[PDB]
Amino acid sequence: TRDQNGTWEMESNENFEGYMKALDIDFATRKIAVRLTQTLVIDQDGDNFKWKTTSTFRNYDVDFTVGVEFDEYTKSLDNRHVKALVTWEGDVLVCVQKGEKENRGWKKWIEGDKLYLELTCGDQVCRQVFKKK
Amino acid sequence: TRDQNGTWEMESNENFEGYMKALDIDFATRKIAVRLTQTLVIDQDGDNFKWKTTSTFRNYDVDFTVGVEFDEYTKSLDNRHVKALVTWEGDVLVCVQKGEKENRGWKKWIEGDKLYLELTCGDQVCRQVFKKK
Repeated sequence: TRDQNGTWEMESNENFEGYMKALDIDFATRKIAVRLTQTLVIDQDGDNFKWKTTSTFRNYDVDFTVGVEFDEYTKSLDNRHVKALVTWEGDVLVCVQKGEKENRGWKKWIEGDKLYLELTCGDQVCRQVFKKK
Repeated sequence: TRDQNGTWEMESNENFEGYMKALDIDFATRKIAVRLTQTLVIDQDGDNFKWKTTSTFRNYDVDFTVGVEFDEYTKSLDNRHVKALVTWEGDVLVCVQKGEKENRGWKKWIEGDKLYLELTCGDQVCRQVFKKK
């Protein structure tokens, strides 16, 4: 069949590394790229193709219980070992990440259909907002 | 509410760059990371949290018609300008990507519920397989 319509989920990817090196794609970005899974969404009508690609990366699972300190290795970020404590302040879930970096942590809470997350390291603050699907 | 169960899709991400630099995450990987969208899937039962994170990147749309050569800029790969021609060989969709790199192209076809894709540059071959969702 010539019909390639649909949603296609990558299951295998062999020698992506050598193909990328042959294209002179720099080392640091090859290192990340070979970790990705791709999903392809093909819209085919006759000899007209349109298709969208999305590269995805599954980060680490983190599970914990509020009030019980745990060890965390922040792979896929800076890869340091921190001692994380998670508590409630009212509605606000607060985590202190004891380790080399001072003032390292985050705060998480709901307002409406929005989830707010502020991540802090040193003097630096990163603010993220998510919508509920 | 303390109930943070659900699927949450990132809509905003501010000063991710400075937070990452404060964590001494190297330049090349910050450059990619600030392009990602995150989806969080939270499973909360009482004071027990489990959550999965997935970082995604939307690649470029490519649309073309078989038999009509077109210009392609391969952003999010090597960012070169190629002249791409797409033809059918039997069931097999064949693309030749005329440009600086010799023997640059790919071949795409269906066998079963699998989509096969081979990408070639120079002497190097990359083979990918997708399953139909």
